Amino acid sequence: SIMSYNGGAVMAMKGKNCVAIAADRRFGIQAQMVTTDFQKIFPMGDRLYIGLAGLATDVQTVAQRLKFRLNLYELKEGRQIKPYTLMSMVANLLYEKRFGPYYTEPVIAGLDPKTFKPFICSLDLIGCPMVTDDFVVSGTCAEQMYGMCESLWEPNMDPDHLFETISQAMLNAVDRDAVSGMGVIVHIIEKDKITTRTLKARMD
Amino acid sequence: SYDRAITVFSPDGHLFQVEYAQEAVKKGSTAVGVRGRDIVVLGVEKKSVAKLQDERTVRKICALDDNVCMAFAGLTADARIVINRARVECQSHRLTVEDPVTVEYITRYIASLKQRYTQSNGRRPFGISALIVGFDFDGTPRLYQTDPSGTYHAWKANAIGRGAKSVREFLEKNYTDEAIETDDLTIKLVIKALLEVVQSGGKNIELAVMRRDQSLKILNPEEIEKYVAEIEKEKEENEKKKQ
Amino acid sequence: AERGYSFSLTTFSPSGKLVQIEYALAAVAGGAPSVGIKAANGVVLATEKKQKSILYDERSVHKVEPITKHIGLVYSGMGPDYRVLVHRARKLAQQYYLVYQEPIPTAQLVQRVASVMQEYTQSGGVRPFGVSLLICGWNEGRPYLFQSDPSGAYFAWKATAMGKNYVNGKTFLEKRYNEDLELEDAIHTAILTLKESFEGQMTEDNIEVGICNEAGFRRLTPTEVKDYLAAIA
Amino acid sequence: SRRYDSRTTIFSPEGRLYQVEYAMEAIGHAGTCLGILANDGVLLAAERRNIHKLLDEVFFSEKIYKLNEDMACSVAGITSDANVLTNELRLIAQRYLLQYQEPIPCEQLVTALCDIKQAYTQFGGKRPFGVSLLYIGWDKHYGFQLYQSDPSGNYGGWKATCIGNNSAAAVSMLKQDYKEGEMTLKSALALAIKVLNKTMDVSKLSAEKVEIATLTRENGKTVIRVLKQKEVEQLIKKHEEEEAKAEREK
Amino acid sequence: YDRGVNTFSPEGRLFQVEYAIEAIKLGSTAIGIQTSEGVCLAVEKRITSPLMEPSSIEKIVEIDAHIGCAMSGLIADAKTLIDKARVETQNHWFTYNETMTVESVTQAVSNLALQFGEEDADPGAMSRPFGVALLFGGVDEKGPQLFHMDPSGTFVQCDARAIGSASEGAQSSLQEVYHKSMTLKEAIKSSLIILKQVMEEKLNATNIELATVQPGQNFHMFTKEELEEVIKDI
Amino acid sequence: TNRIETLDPALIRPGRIDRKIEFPLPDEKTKKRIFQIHTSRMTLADDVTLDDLIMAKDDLSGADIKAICTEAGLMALRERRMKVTNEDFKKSKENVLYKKQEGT
Amino acid sequence: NQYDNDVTVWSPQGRIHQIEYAMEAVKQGSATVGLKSKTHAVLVALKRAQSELAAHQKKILHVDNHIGISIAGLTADARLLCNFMRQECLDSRFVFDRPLPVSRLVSLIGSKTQIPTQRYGRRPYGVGLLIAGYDDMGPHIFQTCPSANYFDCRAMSIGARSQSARTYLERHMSEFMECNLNELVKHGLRALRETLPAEQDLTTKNVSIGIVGKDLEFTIYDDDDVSPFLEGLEERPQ
Amino acid sequence: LRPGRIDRKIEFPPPNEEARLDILKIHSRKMNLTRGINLRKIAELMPGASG
Amino acid sequence: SRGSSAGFDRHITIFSPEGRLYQVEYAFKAINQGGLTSVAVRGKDCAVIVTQKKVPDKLLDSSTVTHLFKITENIGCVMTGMTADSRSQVQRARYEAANWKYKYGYEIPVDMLCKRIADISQVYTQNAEMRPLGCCMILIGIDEEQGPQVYKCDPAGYYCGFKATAAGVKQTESTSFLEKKVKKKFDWTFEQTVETAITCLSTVLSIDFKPSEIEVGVVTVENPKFRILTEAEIDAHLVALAER
Amino acid sequence: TGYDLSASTFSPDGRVFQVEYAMKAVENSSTAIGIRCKDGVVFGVEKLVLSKLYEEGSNKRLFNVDRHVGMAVAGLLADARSLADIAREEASNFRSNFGYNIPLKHLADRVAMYVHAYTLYSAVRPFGCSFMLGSYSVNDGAQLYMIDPSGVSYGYWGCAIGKARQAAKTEIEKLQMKEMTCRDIVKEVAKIIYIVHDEVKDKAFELELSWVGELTNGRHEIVPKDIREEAEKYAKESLKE
Repeated sequence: SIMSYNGGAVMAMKGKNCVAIAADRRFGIQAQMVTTDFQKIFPMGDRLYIGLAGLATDVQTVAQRLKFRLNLYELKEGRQIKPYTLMSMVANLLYEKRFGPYYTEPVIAGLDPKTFKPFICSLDLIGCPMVTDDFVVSGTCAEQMYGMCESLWEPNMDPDHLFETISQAMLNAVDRDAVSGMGVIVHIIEKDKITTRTLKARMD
Repeated sequence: SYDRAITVFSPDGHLFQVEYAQEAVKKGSTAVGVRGRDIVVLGVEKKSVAKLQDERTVRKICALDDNVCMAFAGLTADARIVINRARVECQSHRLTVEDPVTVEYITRYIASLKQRYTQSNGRRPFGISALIVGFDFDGTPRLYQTDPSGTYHAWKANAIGRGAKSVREFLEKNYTDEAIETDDLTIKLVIKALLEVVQSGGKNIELAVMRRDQSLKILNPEEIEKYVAEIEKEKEENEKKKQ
Repeated sequence: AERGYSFSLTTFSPSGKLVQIEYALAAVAGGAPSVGIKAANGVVLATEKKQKSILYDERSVHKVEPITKHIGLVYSGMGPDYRVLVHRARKLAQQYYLVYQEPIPTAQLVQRVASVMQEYTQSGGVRPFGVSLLICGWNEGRPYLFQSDPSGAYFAWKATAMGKNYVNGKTFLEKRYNEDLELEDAIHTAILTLKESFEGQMTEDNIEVGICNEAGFRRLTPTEVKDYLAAIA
Repeated sequence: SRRYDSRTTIFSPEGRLYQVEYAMEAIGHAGTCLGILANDGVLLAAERRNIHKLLDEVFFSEKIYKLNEDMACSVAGITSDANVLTNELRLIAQRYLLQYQEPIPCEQLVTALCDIKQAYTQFGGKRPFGVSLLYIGWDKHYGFQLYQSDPSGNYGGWKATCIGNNSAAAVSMLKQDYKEGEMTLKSALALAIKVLNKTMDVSKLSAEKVEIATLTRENGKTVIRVLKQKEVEQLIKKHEEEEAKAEREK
Repeated sequence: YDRGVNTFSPEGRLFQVEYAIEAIKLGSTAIGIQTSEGVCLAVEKRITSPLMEPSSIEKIVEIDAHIGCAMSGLIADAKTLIDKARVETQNHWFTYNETMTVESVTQAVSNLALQFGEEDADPGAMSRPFGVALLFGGVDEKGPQLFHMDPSGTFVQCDARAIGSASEGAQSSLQEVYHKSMTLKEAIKSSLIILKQVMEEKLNATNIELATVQPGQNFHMFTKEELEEVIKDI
Repeated sequence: TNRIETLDPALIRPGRIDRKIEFPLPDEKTKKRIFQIHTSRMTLADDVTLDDLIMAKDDLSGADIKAICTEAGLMALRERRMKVTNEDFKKSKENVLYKKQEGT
Repeated sequence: NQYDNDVTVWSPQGRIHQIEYAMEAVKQGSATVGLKSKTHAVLVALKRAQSELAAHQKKILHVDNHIGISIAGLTADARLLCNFMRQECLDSRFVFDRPLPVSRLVSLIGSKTQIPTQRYGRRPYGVGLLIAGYDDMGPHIFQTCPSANYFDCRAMSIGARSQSARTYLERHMSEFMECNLNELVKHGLRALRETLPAEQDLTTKNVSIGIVGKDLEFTIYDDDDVSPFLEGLEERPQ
Repeated sequence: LRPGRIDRKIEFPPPNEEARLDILKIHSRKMNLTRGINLRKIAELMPGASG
Repeated sequence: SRGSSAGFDRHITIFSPEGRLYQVEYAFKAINQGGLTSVAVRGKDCAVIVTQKKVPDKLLDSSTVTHLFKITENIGCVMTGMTADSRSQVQRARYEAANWKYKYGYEIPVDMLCKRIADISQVYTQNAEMRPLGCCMILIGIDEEQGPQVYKCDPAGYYCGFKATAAGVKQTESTSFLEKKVKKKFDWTFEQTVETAITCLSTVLSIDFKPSEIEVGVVTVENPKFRILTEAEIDAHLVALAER
Repeated sequence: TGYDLSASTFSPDGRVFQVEYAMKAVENSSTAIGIRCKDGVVFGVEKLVLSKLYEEGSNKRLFNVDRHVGMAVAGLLADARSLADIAREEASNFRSNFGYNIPLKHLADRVAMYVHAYTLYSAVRPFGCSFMLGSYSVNDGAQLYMIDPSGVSYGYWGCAIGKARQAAKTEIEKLQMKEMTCRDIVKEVAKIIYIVHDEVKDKAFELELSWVGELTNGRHEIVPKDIREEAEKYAKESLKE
């Protein structure tokens, strides 16, 4: 499309009391790589990360115009946001631009502040919600990562096994795509802590 | 909405709203302005400080542009609405004409913003008066004064607001060319004029100078106390002409 | 036809008062008594129904409305102004439910309904609303009881009264309200504190009760109220 | 029509604005609300105007609003109007964040509100907003600040001020005891319990009759916590043990 | 006791407009004399201090290079009219390409004179009549002409008018000293004699503005030097 | 009068009343001559600074000045002394300020 | 006295004061006569000067090539209603390629001056018209008022001391149908000469004549085009 | 209430429990009571409205 | 208190110091200005309206003076008050009814079509810009699941469901006659109801009618169309009530 | 007091005073009568000549609102011509959208409903103008309606409006009219006018008449000159006798 113009990958993955969301880092104008570090993962409160891949402009508008709705909701109401609502809230924001859409596809990783239930989901560029329990992917290498995760996953993993899986699942799916790669970062969220490791990928 | 006529003609042939806004000026604070040859000094009397306020947020001498500063006396609320639109104007003019604003022009626009408000529906007059002060593109000094009516004249010296009828009576006799011949004599002329209408000495007169092609400096309180010592020293060496 | 006035009719007086809201609070105090009692697993909203013959059909109108699956209202004061606020609330709830796919929390709904009533003390050519809403709701595990005033303010209560003789009823409740009640008195004790201001004989079609537990708000059928009116339940 | 027009945006023969002047007197009835600046943070104290046995508390504070991550403010006057001004503030401060992608500076947030309070007094013929606010905040140009806006549309920085019921009596007590510099957040809470105790006519304060919220800087982020009842109850005992030892001169 | 902005007096004419006329009697004095040689406009500045610059006062303004103007009354309200005049004369030059007749400009300015209207208009219309009377003097294809325009929208051609706080007094002394056969040097000297009686302070080179508009020239305001020369003769 | 703006103009028409003297609140140096005039019949303790009590408050009428002088002198009569101390004026000034603040 | 501050209030008596008043604005205006024949309609107006050094304000305003008017009232309002008629007759040339027939023009003035006598805080137009036009029904005169009525006349007069003219015109209304062009204007002048004080007379510097006929597009005469009509005029003895 | 006009403002607050006991003792003496009487208990029974 | 004036408060619709709206307590006095009375009685199969018809002259046509209006085919209603306001509000009912059918596709219940006439009136209360209409609508019509029904909505808004109501000059006197015939209780057949309505109007005014002095609107469950009975049918019930 | 300054103010009585006053401005105008027969409607206006300077038969009070609908007015004449254009405009939008001459029962209810919208607000002034719409069709017969300032319309067999409203309603009550051909009515109308007019309160008058019925084929005209004279001769004879 024109969501290929910049490239990008994101990927969420449920554990059993943890959730891990991983992304590539590479802001490139067609084939030419400009910068090697360009964040596609944003904090949305604690234990809630939205991952936006696709057109690098809307990646930045939609994380700014989504922070503006979120903050104006954690103040007006004292509660802190639920992961199921941050899905419905970012659905409505895309569908607001129905004709002449944004060109991002959100991925939401996160835990329920009041328990620690894990929760992931992706969306279409027009704002359709898709809750899964395996893993959700979006990007230009989507089909690369679907195949790679369908046979590299397990129904329950601990925080050390998850980070093993998604790591070796991102590295191999993003290396088979031209316009992605050059540095993977992985958040992995427990109830306790938020560990964030960068993987050593092929800089070509 | 709210299309009413606030300002209508009296039967006596006045406009009572623009004459009442004249009183909201008189309940203001004194501000003076003398223009030298390389320096223009406007001082506002009363910082209004109560040993608890900051001196950084009570200021009554703002700066529209780089060569243009403005002091006011009236409703602090209204003044901030004018000053804003003035600062916008001062940049809108740099875009469409390369030169910076002259001091006449940013005035004619502050005045013409105040005149339209006394002849439009819904609005009360702006209750401020202003000294616009600055230097042109030729180093010339200028001093303009507006009022709610939306008229403006230049002056050589002038005072607005509270106690301004008295201060104009002191500047008629004291503004000559035996004074304002140096930068030190022009600052001392302003302070000597506010000392006639301040009842707490010199530690109550905020005073800002502008100098040729440099930008607006506000004199910190130490320099003003030094100048107030030279005044009071000079009224004890007038005892050499009484003996 | 017309344009509409543009100038507010609520104005400050030399006192520092907004006389119009002061008066609209006196209309509130003419209205039919209403009590509210937060329990510890439900909220009870009971109200003295209006009638003055046997010709009225006491099931064609309701002073206890449902705003959402988890919200309720009763009011005290002018009956036309109540159908306007019940109808702007039900729409607020539906915009909220249309954007977050989640029933509107009860703290939220009262804070918005209040800002509509605040808009009519500072808008052109209107008078304030002539009612006090008592909003119950049960979200997030808890019960809630609020009350918005024609001013626009709102206060969370643990139990209160409004309308006629709401100073006698707030005293009566002050003693009889000891937390950790069961849901079923708040009904009993509520009905009692309507009786401290009601002259005549209460019946199943003469008061209206609504509860509000985890299962959701619901108006009590006439049969149901007749039983609590054993004055022993 | 013209008969029923109040004409709220028009001058007096004397040179005043009557509606803005009355709105002041409406603020002299709201709860007392004072704020004190320190070097190590800043704190708002306000007395609960409404208290009762049945009345409940659901929210962290009934008078302190958080306008941002870095700023809170307290209101005084017509509570209904206060739910409006605090919602425009929050929306202003996010609209700042949406452009410059920073937290909004403390001073600007106020003036941006005072353009709205000031508009209402000059055209449109609505009654003005009858509210004054204190804004405690933190920014990276001046550190901690405190500010106070009026229904006129005037604001000012302060180092320690008061607004609402018995304001002039508080300020007389602050002029004497407050030091320029030399204020720790421990010392300010001593001054804040002492000043509040003198403008309120109750025999003694209680952890359930006031609300003290501080704003501190810890670790390069801002923290704004509201003291629980235990933390305030300590302060109230240490003030009675300074009145028991303020008779040792006779 | 309040009424509209558009009320008729039971007498028979508009309250406001009858009032705005009184606002003229507060203003400075202007005298315009129409000759065959040109038009002269003389208006006293009326400075109020010695601290004012007797130069930033403008009571004669160019409308174009052949149409002068002199304001008396509330000089603040003229700012809106003058600028409509200019943009009128320019638009007429941008379409028809040729100067504008003096009469047509004054007509186009007078169409705003009655235009206030508390409601049923834009959130931008005037609320009150203009407080100012004008003396458009120009030279076009009819030779010189001088028009007088008051806040009633009624404009009319005059051979010599005076307005302001000496309309009564000066108008009577024009009737005795005016006649068809003048030159421009006789008029400028005639007016400054009338203008010297009706002022309150002595007539300097800093207390009037003179302008002229002549067939063989432009609108040309006399400077502080040239004024010394015609006050010497008096 | 103190409300002059509420008088039927025809009453105060020039030629009916000819001169309208106005009484503005005193200055600061004037406000000091007033506070210096009521204290003249008293004996003040030595720690009394007249200039600290004047500026302490603001917007005083010569009625408020005499009201602070009168109160403090009275505090000295509860103690059976004749030296108004700097503290008699603090209690007083604090009881005329609540007086001005309360009952408004 | 409270029913005089709007057009919007009726009076207990069943009138409207603001509309009555407006019509006093017309009786302040300068006399003017209009009569017709069966081939010509004539507007004779007595201009006025407000000084000795001053010209006289134009009473006859040219509208189209078969319609004149003579105002009497606020002039600022007379040029607001004249621009609207000029605009109505350029709308007809441009759509139908014909002259707008007068009866249907006076019906538009009627629809536009009616409006602001029924909306809040707007006023009636303080000007009365005499409309001399000639189309496919011969000559017409039409008197318009600020009330918004109008009339088809055979010879009308408005303005100040107009009553003196109306009687002169009502005694001679029979003779008008048989006049040649120059004989008609004589009547109009002799009627307009009864509206003056008894001390002064019609000169060439304060009379304005407007003639429209079957073959003659509406013209106007001033100064020395008026002399061929004052010369020959009867003397009016007291 | 112009400061300096009225010259003293005394407040008469409604009796507290202790004052109210004393006020109950001032009128009590006006009628034949009896040996065993506990006015202290009576004043605590009252809420304290007026003298 | 006790009726005081807040200056403006009897000239616009803002609260008095008491806690009332004098402007709406006046608009009720308009209903009685009309001079007509209308009764409405609910049965167990049918609802009846009966209206006094007053033709003042021999000139007025008698078939264009009516107060009974067809709002739908299953909703009649009777208008009492200022005849101008009345017709203005009937026009508005018909509009809502047909707007309802257009948006939801099942013709409107009698319940809701009052609730909307009520809410339009309520706006005229809350703004100062206009007066409230000076009339009072009584709708009748068969509901598909609650039998027949009768609703009456006032100039202020407040509208309610009834078993028997009146409105107009003898609005107090009627409801005292009716409530006696309601606490006794009958079968309320079609002939029962028409009987109770005419005898109530006939005794409270004392007329004892001619078929040309009342118009009778009726709506039965067997046939849910809203008929207005002709003079032939009306007379059958009047001479049956002269026998009994 | 302050119950007459606004149409938006009920009085304590129970009645809007601004509408009352409007109706009294009608009562101070000349008289117009309508009388419907069985095959047409005839209109009659008592137009006073206030000078000999107004042209004869001009500035009528008989409008054509549509090609088969007379409108005869009384009351303040300026507001009348305003209604006559609102009505023409309605009876054009009705032929546009529904494609057939508008039925007079409806054209009335629509022009009344427009007058009524002007008694509600304070921003406007209620019309000072009562007027009758006549009409003939072959599918509806003659119909005659009368509107007033209130905004009330009522079917009529005859009626009158204006300063002799009382005296003229008598003459029509003493007249059979459900049985007379159009041709016979016109004589009656003229005779009624002449009776109800006072030449001791007014100078003289011109008698204006309008068919609309079977004679003209459902159009609306003004009666031809010859039949108008015949109706004036038969009217002087009933005043002689």
